[PDB]
Parts: sequence; structure tokens; C-alpha cells
Amino acid sequence: GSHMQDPEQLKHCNGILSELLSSKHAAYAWPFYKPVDASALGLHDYHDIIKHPMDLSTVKRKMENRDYRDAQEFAADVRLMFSNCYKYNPPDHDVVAMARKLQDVFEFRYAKMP
Ligand SMILES: Nc1nc2c(ncn2COCCO)c(=O)[nH]1
Repeated sequence: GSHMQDPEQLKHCNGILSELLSSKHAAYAWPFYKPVDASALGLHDYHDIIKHPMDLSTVKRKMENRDYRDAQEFAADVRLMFSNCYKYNPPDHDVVAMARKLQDVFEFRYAKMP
């Protein structure tokens, strides 16, 4: 059920999303900018292991099209994106180190929900 705080909380979500895509975090955010191109990377098992792909360009499109109805729905997709990375890759892989740093950015600012 829609709350009157939902538009404002979604604005905070959109702010976080803008930050995740900004130059400030680009050194570790870039693997998450676009959908994993499994074939191009030779990751021919990716879509057998990851049943629900997610990436920041897909989150952005969903925010722009008002697909997300509340902050929780946005947050679940962002976390899905990170969880896919932790599921597919070995935990010492550099892409996982980048995921953890970007998720720290996400979680600490998401916790600042006004
Ligand atoms: N190994 C691997 N590469 C990824 C993953 N997520 C993002 N990338 C890198 O894609 C960006 C293009 O080089 C992932 O989970 N698997």
C-alpha cells in the first residue's frame, strides 16, 4: 500500500543510484554499470547459476519508468545485483572486492533514509 512518504524515500533512492553511477565510485562500480554479457566474457554457465540478473542500468530504467513503488523494492534489486556477484564468483575475485566496496557505499547511504 502506497505511503505518503514513498515519493520522498524514492528520491533518496534515486540519489543513491546517482552516486553509485558517479565518477566518485567509478573505479569499483564499473562492473555493475550494465548487464553481465556472459557470452562476451566466456561465462557460459552464468545464466544457469544466476536466474535473476540485475545491474545498475536496469535499476536506473526501473526508477525512471516508476517501476519501483517503494524504497524496499529498489533496495532488493540493488542487493540482488550484489548477491549475484557473490554467488557466481569466487570470494577472492577482484570483482567481488569491488562489489563489497560499492555495496558499502549503498548500505551506509541507504541507512540514512530521511
Ligand atoms: N566474472 C564476472 N564478471 C563480472 C561480473 N559482474 C560484472 N562483471 C564484469 O562485467 C563488466 C565487463 O567487463 C560477474 O559476476 N562475473
